[PDB]
Amino acid sequence: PDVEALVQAETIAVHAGPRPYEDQAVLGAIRAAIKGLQALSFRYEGGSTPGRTREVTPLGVLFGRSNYLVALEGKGGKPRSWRLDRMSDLKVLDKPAPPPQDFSLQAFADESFGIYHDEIQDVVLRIHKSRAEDALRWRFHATQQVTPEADGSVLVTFRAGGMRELSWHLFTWGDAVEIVAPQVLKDMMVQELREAGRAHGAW
Amino acid sequence: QAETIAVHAGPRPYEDQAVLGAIRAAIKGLQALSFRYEGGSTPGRTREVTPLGVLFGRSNYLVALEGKGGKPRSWRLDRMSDLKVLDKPAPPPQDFSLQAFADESFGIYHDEIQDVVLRIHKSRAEDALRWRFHATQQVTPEADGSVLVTFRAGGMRELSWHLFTWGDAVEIVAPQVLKDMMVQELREAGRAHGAW
Repeated sequence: PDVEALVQAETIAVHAGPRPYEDQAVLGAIRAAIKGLQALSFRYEGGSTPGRTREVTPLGVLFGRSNYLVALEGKGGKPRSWRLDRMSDLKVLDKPAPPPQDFSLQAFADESFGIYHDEIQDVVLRIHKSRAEDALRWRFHATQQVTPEADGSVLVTFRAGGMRELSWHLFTWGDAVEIVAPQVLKDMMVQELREAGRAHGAW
Repeated sequence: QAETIAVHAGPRPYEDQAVLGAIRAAIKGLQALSFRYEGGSTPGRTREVTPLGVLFGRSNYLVALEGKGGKPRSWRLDRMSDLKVLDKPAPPPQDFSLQAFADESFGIYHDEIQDVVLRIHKSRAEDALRWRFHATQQVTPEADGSVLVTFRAGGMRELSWHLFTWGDAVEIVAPQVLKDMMVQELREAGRAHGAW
């Protein structure tokens, strides 16, 4: 697999700065369930039925600042991401739960910057010349294409879901990023900026 | 494929997979690691270290110590090259913790250490209780259901970026430098994106 995932799974790498409290016992239960080809049950403090017990076929773990279990809930259910920081009362069931042989975990991981895989967006950004070199060493997405423009800017294009999380990241680029598309990313960014600007007394 | 781990999509630095592989092999084998280090005091010099772990973030770092009795410190992955796993013993210090290093003073950040005081609105208080802002943090319920979060840390720039992810649910009580930074970044990004 990706070495970036490997070193985090092995606790050789940590994400600096604020992040969820996460219990290594939860990861151990998931790994044991996957290794044994067994079903996994847990209490999920999220979604419509908070505190309810869910039984899933676990498929893998997505590693990042927050970690996610990818799993199918019930025959006919789709691959879905569950945040590890909302999972408790893990039980490795004494029941076989074979995964599909077509599913690509790393393909699934790249569909979205967030929890939901609903609408993939065609994202187009323009990074101003002052940050252009940084942009050339920056991994926005696995699918990205970077194009130098005539004035020293770089265009960055990629396809992904998860616009809220992406707009949080774009804040870190300051005034050096222009959002070219999609409109929903512009509107999300502007609404978040107005909310936070009012709250902090920026204007 | 039998793939059971993956990296969540998230914008992040380019990272040389070979470099992480060499660091991981050195750490698992309890072996020393050598590399050319760009910049710093002796640019381009070959350094030999006891490797300890990796930090992901705004930039990626090796955590490692140099020389007998050396103190753990950070090295930028993007200034490292010519990695070699050596056949010398390099066990970690008996008291070393990667997560503690991640939170320790001047481990990666260079600004002044601040007393951070935040108030988080009731609508996100449950989330704040399950959130690890810093190892030194204390969270205190207020009578109106909000929570107070206090901690002592550097890295105000990175912290202000993270606070943007809490929206209108976080009030910065202190330090003033964090307030000012937050406001300046909001005004700049707001003007750039057309929000005011």
